[PDB]
Amino acid sequence: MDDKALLVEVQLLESKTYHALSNLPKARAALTSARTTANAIYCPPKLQATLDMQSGIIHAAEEKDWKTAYSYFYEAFEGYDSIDSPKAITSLKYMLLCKIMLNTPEDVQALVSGKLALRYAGRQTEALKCVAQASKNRSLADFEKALTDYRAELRDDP
Amino acid sequence: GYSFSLTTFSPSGKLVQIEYALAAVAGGAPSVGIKAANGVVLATEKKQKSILYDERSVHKVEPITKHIGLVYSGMGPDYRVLVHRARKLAQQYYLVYQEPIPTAQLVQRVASVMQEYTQSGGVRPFGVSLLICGWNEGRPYLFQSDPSGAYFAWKATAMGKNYVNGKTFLEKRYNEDLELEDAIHTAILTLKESFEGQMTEDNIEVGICNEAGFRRLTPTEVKDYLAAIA
Amino acid sequence: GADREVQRILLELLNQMDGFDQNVNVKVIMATNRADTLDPALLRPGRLDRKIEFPLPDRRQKRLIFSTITSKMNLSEEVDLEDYVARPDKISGADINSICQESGMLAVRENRYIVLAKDFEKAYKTVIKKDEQEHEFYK
Amino acid sequence: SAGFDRHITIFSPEGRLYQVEYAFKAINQGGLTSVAVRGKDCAVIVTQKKVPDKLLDSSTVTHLFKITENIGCVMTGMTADSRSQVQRARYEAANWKYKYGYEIPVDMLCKRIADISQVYTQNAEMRPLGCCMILIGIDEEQGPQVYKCDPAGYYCGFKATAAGVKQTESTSFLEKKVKKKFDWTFEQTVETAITCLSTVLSIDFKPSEIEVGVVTVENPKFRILTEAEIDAHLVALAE
Amino acid sequence: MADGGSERADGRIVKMEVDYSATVDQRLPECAKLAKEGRLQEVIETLLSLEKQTRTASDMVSTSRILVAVVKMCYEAKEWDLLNENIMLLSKRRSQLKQAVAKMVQQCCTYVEEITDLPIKLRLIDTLRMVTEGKIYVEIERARLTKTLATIKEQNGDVKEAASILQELQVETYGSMEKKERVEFILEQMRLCLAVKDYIRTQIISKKINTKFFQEENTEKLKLKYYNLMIQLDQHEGSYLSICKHYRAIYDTPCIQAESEKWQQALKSVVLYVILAPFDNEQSDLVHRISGDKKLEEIPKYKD
Amino acid sequence: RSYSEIGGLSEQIRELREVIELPLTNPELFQRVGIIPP
Repeated sequence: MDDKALLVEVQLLESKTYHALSNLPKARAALTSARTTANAIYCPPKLQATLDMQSGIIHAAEEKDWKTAYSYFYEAFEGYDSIDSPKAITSLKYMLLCKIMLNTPEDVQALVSGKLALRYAGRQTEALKCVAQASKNRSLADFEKALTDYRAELRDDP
Repeated sequence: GYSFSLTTFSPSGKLVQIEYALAAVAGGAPSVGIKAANGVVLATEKKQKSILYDERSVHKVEPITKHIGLVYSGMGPDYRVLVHRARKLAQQYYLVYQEPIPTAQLVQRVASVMQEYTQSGGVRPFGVSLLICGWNEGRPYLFQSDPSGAYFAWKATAMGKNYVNGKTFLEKRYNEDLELEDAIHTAILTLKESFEGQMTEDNIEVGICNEAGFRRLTPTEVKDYLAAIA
Repeated sequence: GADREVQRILLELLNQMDGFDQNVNVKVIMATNRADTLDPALLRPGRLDRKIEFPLPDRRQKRLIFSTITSKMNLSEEVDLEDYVARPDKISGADINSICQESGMLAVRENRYIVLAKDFEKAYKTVIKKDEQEHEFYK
Repeated sequence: SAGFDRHITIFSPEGRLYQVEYAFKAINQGGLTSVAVRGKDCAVIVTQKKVPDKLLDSSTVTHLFKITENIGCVMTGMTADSRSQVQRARYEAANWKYKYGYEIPVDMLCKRIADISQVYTQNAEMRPLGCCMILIGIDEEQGPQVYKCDPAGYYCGFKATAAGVKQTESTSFLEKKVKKKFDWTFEQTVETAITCLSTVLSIDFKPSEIEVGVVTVENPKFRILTEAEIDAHLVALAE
Repeated sequence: MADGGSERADGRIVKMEVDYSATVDQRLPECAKLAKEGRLQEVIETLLSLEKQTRTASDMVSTSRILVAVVKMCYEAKEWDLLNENIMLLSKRRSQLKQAVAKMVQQCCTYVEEITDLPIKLRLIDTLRMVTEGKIYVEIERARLTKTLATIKEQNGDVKEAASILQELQVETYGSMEKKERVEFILEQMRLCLAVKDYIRTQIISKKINTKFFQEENTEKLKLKYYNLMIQLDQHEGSYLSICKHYRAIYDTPCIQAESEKWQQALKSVVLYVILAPFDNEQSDLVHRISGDKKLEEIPKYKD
Repeated sequence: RSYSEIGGLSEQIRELREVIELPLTNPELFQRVGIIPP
């Protein structure tokens, strides 16, 4: 049929489940198919933001490139602004995580100083900030203490 | 070698000068026209080169009659010329038959006068293209006319600069059915698709064609629509 | 006469490109485009095969280009590139590099060692000039 | 491209009437400049007068014309063409007053001149008459009004404008001033205009070097300013 | 005219030393009428200069006869405003204005080091405002530098004082004719910035310091003495090697001076880097170079 | 095997100087700014 919106949604769900089961190439292919179908037809903003979030997650997981994953996360976050706080906060967390693992801890501060983040400032922001600092001083222990303090921070992703 | 005089034929195809006038039309201000279920909407970008210019001075959507709007793309002076001509024709028809000009007749008369300038001689053809609203007999109408003298009949279109993107977005979004307000939202969206710089109550002109007569929207209403997302 | 020489050149090129089995996987890249004058002879599978588009840097790409170019910069730490990234208007990569260069020159002009935000704003305004003449007709 | 489409008023690939384009360069050919401004309850025109030879009746050399008792005009570009356009404008104003029974609003007159120019550019066998025109007037319930034409047939209303060789710099300076918040009282308007012209030209002109013409709501009559009054304004501007 | 202006001034000096308030607006009209004339330009420039000298007399009477520096601002406004009518293409009468400003500064130094901080501050501010467009001829903005040096001395180089001096003399861009004294005053800029207690902004200024070249070996050695100062200005900012570089630079002077101690101090400075200088190839070469100096071994510390 | 032969050179001794010699002396300044000198 022609309900291309639902087709895109189911394509994204397929990609998410494939990644959860860890079949990366199949998740990537399903994501690309979803992107093509979305580009074919009209898409609301939440759908586009979710698709971009999934794309960024996949791009990070493959680990091949990070800047692209970072940008995809940023777009998903900006879109989720004002509409999906639950998704926006997670997107900000991924922003911080990708930036930290980009061996560029310093700029993390600027990100949490961004006006948009301030409204979303919360426990997770400081958790990521202290983790980034620990990485900055290059102490295995600093890292461990931070991990111990924020179990919830570690729960989401391996 | 040819493509200088509007008289001679190409050694194969068709006159060129008319095509060049069409090209001049293409490189003009964006314009958008949506035929809603119960009305028509016309929108156009109106940006001045600086803040000195007065935005309430010259308009780009004008009422030809109580129920026939009109927007243009391309050169301006030609737009003034043929808007004057169209008003004259509508009045002549009303005098003769004592009834408002049905839109299709106005469109074809305007097309005839427009093609009149493409005949031989030094008289260069119009470098503008026109979109006409209209709500006679109980159903909205939306026509397009061009220097060639042909007149189409769109359901929803966009002309001027970056018209390809507007057309793509239109066929993506507008399905068949909307009211005047949703049509307006779609139209302003389409303009934004290619519009440059932040849109304001003064950057763009919007007009509607209902069952109360064609009417241009005041800055307050267009600001209100510009607000509320979209 | 003297007009068919270019056609002779193009035909020689087509013959060499397709020609014979002298393959040695000698790849060819063409970066002159807006392909309407391109002969279908030198446009076909077996001929130049992969057609790849290079659109205007869009949103989520202007940010990547800005970050990449500004990587090595004094970075006053007060200019938010997000303002330009999310801002409207179409700007190509050459223009973005020019904007950064001119912001740096504006900063150095006032003996300012680290480029500051107003310098970036001035550079952005300067680089955006559109037609810059128009004639108030052609709309 | 250029080389064939450069002799007659016919279209070119990437539609471009080159002749009308050249008309504007002709306008600049005069070697003069002018600036108009619109105040709260007044409108002012300023131009620079250049008498090169003493053997010349300075009075007879002028660029401010009185189109009608209330509507004033300033011309720029080729002199003879400007005079012809001025005469046409006077004719049209008279005809309007005769036919419809009230003084022609400034905008309508500007529109008429623009239409004449357009019809000239469309059909061949008439030069585009390369002179640019600025009109100032007072419109009841609308306040002061400034309008500008061009040989191409395009026209528009302005809050402040320039014409001539230094058009771009003058308009940039005027925009800089206007984005600032001013009341623009009569004295303020004249000071602004003269300052803009001086700064663009960097001349600090003497009172015989420029002409000024102002129309005010209190006295809608378009009055050409006299040397004593302009000198007083200039010294006051110097403070 | 020349005779008219001369007689007017030389006769009305006595007539105006009695009147104080209404006196000024009697030469104001004749000053205006003289300025409006342009027959001679050069000679009328001299007449206007004489008129401005009489204005300076009005000013020193104002400082003395009546409240100190209470009407000088009015004089400056008058000679900035009435000027406009005859500064055609910003020329001529501006030259006369600065010719008068020469005497203005000649007396403003006396005002500054004679009168208290308030009137001199006001007078310096007014003359500076008068010379904002005035380029650095020999002292135009150097007057500003001297005034700010006075201020920093008075309040003892506040952080805002250091900022003011450094910005004022950074305004001294490549527009000062006197390169030599320009060097001599970028010296004071370096001194102030180093006194800022940063070593970082000190490095920033050290940029333009290095932009200066050949501060040494200059004729008559005065710049060389200035060289000493800048060579002396080099400090911890200069690494433990650079210190030996500039110490060797300064070591040229004491041998000329044959000083009993400070020359010994210079030799000790150029020899003591070694302990501060980490070992390397170039350090070895330069220690070999310095080694073997008879004047050096005179100190037992060399043997140690 | 004359500094000023055109009379008034303020325009010449100004932007031209500031864009000709400034990039000729201290490449460290610009490379630290990260901008290639004009």
